Amino acid sequence: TCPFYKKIPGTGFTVDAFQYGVVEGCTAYFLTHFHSDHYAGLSKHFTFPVYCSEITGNLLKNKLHVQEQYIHPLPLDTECIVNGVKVVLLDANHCPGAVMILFYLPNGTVILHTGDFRADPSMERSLLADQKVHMLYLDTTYCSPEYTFPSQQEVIRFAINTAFEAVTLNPHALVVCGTYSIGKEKVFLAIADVLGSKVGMSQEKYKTLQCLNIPEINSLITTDMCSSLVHLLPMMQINFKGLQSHLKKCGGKYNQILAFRPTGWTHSNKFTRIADVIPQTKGNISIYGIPYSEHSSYLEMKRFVQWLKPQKIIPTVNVGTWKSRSTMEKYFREWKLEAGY
Ligand code: NI
Repeated sequence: TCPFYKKIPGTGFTVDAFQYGVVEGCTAYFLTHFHSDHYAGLSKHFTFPVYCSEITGNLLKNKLHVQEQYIHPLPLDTECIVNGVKVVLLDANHCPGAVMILFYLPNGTVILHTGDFRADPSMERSLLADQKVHMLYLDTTYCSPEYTFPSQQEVIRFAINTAFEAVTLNPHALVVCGTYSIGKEKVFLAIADVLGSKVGMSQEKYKTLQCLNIPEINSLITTDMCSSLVHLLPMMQINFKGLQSHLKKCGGKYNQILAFRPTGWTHSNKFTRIADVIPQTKGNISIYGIPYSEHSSYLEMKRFVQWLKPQKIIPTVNVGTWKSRSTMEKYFREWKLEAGY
């Protein structure tokens, strides 16, 4: 059965609630983004209206084969009326097509659902600036002060400089980047751009990227692996065994692999600086873990919430343990006492 934190009170609406069968009273199912924990349950046999961004709707049609008549794409930054209630979709700074949803309830209550997001000061000059928010349904993935990581720009500068150095030293080195979902495309696009290459990948991944409305994409990617010196592989193949196997397949074109694993936060963040990160190496293979996050750090989260000043917070992540829930409630009260709302 559907948990309360996926329901929008005073409406017929649910958010990211596709794995519960028919939810009683739900007239429109919102999907914030195309990540499997959030779309879990959707298939080609789903027969209720789904409301989402254009990019998410492209993925629903081409990858999940949801039929067109049930997909309702909405433009961003635009007041829309759904089932008699005003909504706005805002960019979540997560993966391609990811949104936050503002609901303007008939009784005057305003609710923001962040979906998954990476809070940013630019959000303080969206349509959120214009009115008060009573209830915040919040992506609390990294809601504890130990969760620190660099900006996305610092992490990409590290990856560009590492790849450009290695390949300039050895023109016969291949670069490989792991992937298992949409998001984090800047990692492999930025490296291919510094190396003057397209990015090579499987037909299935090419198909997915062709749904994302990325400008000039046809100039940036390919299914011809032979022509490319940056390859994408499934994240599960980013280990010494998988990479050896891949180098075999390249027919002696290359004699070295430099590989990147974009992770979220890892405990090595509590000690090391990005500048100081080193790889794991075995022979002619090296593997870098790089902390490229598409969720808020603790500090980014706290700044957003202290700016927005909501009357009530409903967490949407880490809700399964009493210890997690108590920790998050303590920080919410700190933030509120510190800022005075
Ligand atoms: Ni996500």
